[PDB]
Amino acid sequence: PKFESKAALLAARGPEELLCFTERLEDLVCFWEEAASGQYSFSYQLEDEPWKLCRLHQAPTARGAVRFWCSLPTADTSSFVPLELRVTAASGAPRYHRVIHINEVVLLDAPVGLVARLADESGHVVLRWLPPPETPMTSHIRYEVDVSAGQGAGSVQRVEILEGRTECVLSNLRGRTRYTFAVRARMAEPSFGGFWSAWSEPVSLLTPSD
Amino acid sequence: PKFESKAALLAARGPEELLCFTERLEDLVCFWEEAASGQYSFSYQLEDEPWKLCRLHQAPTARGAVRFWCSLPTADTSSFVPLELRVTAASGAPRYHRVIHINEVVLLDAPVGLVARLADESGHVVLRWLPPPETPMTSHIRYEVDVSAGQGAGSVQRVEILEGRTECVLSNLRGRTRYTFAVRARMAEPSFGGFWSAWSEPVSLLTPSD
Amino acid sequence: GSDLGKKLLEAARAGQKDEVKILMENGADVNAVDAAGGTPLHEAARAGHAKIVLLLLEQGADVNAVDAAGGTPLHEAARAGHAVIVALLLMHGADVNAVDAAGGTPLHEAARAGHEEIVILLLAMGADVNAVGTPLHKAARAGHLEIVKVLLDHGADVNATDIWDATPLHLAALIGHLEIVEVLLKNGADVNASDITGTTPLHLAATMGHLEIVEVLLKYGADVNAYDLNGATPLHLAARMGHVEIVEVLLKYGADVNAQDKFGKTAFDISIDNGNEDLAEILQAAALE
Amino acid sequence: GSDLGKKLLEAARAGQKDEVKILMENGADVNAVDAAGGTPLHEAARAGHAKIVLLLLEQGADVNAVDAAGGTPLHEAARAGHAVIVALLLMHGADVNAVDAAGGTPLHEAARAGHEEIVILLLAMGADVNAVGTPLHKAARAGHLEIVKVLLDHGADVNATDIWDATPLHLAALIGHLEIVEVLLKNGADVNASDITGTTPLHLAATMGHLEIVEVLLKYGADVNAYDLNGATPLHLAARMGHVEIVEVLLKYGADVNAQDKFGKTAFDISIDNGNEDLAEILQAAALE
Repeated sequence: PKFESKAALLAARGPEELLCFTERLEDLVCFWEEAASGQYSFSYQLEDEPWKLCRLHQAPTARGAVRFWCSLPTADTSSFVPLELRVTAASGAPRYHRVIHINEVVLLDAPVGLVARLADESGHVVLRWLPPPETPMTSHIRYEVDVSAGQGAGSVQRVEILEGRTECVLSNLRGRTRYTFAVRARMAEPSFGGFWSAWSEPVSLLTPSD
Repeated sequence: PKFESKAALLAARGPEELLCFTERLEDLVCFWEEAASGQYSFSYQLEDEPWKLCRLHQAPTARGAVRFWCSLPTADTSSFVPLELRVTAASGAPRYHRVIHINEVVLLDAPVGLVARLADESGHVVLRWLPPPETPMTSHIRYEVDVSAGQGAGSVQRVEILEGRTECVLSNLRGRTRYTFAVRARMAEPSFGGFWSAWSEPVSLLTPSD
Repeated sequence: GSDLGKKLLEAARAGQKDEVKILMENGADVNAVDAAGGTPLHEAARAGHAKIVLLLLEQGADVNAVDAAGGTPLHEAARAGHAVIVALLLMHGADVNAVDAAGGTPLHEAARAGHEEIVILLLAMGADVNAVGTPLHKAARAGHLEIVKVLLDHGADVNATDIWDATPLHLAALIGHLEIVEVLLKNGADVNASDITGTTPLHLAATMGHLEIVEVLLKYGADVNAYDLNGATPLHLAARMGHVEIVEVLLKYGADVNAQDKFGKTAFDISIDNGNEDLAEILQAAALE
Repeated sequence: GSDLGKKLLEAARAGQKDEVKILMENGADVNAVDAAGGTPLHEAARAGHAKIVLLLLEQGADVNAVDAAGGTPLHEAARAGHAVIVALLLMHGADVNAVDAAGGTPLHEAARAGHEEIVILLLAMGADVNAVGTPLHKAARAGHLEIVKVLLDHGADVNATDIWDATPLHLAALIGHLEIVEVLLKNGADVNASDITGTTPLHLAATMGHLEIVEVLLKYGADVNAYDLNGATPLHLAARMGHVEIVEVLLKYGADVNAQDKFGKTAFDISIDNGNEDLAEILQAAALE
């Protein structure tokens, strides 16, 4: 579903790597994709608890690429701690061995509910939006605003929004111009790491005459 | 000398009280003044050391007022600590008993070396000065700038300067006006307490035409 | 001690963990002494370097070594507020009630400096709550509220007196530490204890202009008309200092307006002598009653 | 326990110092237990309230009480990082090497959580540096550099192996903790130790793309052409992951370009399979030599 979007974003970042991520800090899926040769064992150790296993799911994709993934229980999703993972073949050869932190692999949903408004003075625009729905730690989410204009202007402005702030003020814009706005989200440092969310639903505005 | 200035400032604040102060954090004088009846004993205890005495000096002043004062040694001038003082008569009656902190009674010399300059735009003035000479903790000294104008304008502006900053920018001024500037100094909180220094040497400027 | 020994005093002071280990591995004398008869243990306790303190005690460093001022590393660690090191030292048998030339125990220094945890740690290992140069005097003076709470819970003498006849309540009253005065009073501090000068806590509070403290003392039964060696009541002292509000609170609790000191002066006399309009008006009214 | 007993469990948890004293003065059972078999001592150690911990131990609280998970207050205080309380508990005889259902000692928890001072304090009171569920594994994994330093100074096994055949150097290598790898190597960590999968530290470093670590390992004599159960050399792993710089560093130290894994694949084969321009150019050059 919405899962497929994020899996594709990551695959382009690190092909044939072991990509793990969290959507809402309350779960975790690790996955990889490979060619022609579950014939694999997924084991993990979490902070002072013995080594456990995870049910691998096998499904196809792309050009002959098989995607294996594991969904860890909500029981073992406490954050801020080393989580050791091992993928070992049937044959007993190693395949992957990582140490990640749960908190350091956050890929949130896109922000929603964009509302763009003109300022009382020409050239200024007020943008508001909503955090990714049903996400905790709204205070630690930082956003980036993209300002495009049509007709081969492309991306003109790229504005980082402070943590927890769902409000953006734009200036320095040309009057009488149809600009298009989107925002993405990411978890702020150093408590959390990860990638930018997919870009939000766009809204457009026509700036007044100057 | 310069001592007399500060003694007079304090006496007006608290008549018949036991006033102690430090000029440069490296000494201490306690003093009081009284009417018709050293016939007094000055003792002090400092932080975990036994009770010691101090040589009282007697000199006259004002309307029949005798001023007794004691200059503690530089040995017993370490700061940030309770310093217990007792003034006891010859007769053995109590007279004063205070607990002060050395750091909490700082009366610095006036700032010096005033330099007033016009800004590139009308109405703005740049003031610079020097910390009280031969004082430590220049970083913890805060200043206040007084802006007077002649001809019964009196004091128009009173501007606090941040700690350690010997620079002041003034705006909101009338053009074509002869304004007069002075600055005083004080020790910033919460590390230090005390009174405002005497006001500095004045410099004047005539603002440009607007 | 050895040439490496003073190099070790150099390195201990500097907090140079690597270098300390280097010099010791070369056979440095762990109990080398400087000009002040300080050991590397003294220096490491002063700077609060945990690992140096570990390496020294593991190599037989003298836990109760004394410098020329009578100070043990436990004294310096308590004074400098290095809780862990105080712990390490205590576990290795540091003397909780060793005393410096000045009669100071670690509990003395920890209480004066306001190191809460160290005072706790010292008390748990059996520090004498009522030793010489009383901790409660210093804590009361300094306004370490929580420390005064811990002191009292651990059984400190509420009415201990120094060389002046002053109790902790005298010091608390004087400095205007209201809560501390509260805590003291509820643990049975004598509200009308007198120093040798004939001063009660109420006298101090009235003189310094501590209005609420004056009220708290009065509620607990402080003598409104107690006299010092001047024959001065709180009302005399309040008058001299021009404390209007305090005069009113004194009046509420039954102050004698026409009490005469050993000069024969009333509070009203004092008001005229100081040209105090406000006091003279209220005292004049009170005198006619 | 008593009705006041659970009120005491209420109050201990809440850190309510006044209320704790109130309930105890009323005759509350100091060793009352909750649903989890936790005592007020557990709760007070967890929240880090010094004075409650004082009042409990002074009233005979069980220093080594165990909840249903095998946890002593020393475990919780070490886990929560309350240094003072750990000290208080230790002075009162808390068991340094008591173990929870999971085989965890306080030293295990303190090392994993990165509480430097507590690890020091535990070690000084004789915690077993090489007990079960090795602290060095966790410290290495987590990147607690100073803790790894303290562990090694106190004689921790540099080449201890878990259930996988993994040593601390394996974990340090994998996570890209360069200094830790340095410290480990200088204390005699086996550079060519193999887990059961035939992986050496160099294998991990090459695979994760940790260039400098690969260099440090190589300087200390790591086998450039060691093979895992795939018959894969570091150069195979580097190739698959597209690590150009690492391939060059491998080449510098004598890597076999035409080593074939159990698929018969060379690093160059891998490069063509991934369409890696950069690797194919450099590997092609190396193959002709």
